[PDB]
Amino acid sequence: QQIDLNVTCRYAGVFHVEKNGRYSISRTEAADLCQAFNSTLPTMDQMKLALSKGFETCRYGFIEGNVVIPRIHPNAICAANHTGVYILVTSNTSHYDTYCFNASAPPEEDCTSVTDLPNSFDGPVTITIVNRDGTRYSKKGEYRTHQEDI
Repeated sequence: QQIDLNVTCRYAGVFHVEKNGRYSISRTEAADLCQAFNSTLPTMDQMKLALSKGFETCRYGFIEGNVVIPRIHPNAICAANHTGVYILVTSNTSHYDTYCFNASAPPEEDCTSVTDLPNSFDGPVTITIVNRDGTRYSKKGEYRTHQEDI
């Protein structure tokens, strides 16, 4: 088994994780994935502070309670040109990326590489963390606690 996790810089501890290059994370997998990073699903307040420090993506992802895209610059193909924390209102479907919040991260922008998944558990999957600069870390383990996600 192989899982790739592409991660962004952290902004006030908040970062984005995309699994396997496609929208593929359920709400329960999202929480378990953040836990593997010693992190939690961000609150809206945490995500607003991250936005204010420079965080934006062009991908839907879970926070606690909603699915969002943080936007700084208006772009027609990202969140229908909105700025701010854009909240997904209407969708048929259930699988997105996720955001995670690590309280121990630096207070502003941190673009250093992520080099561990400190709270993954014993398991058979090769999990690879891929940073935007291409640097990679891999370990054998598991993070999904719900059978329905596996």
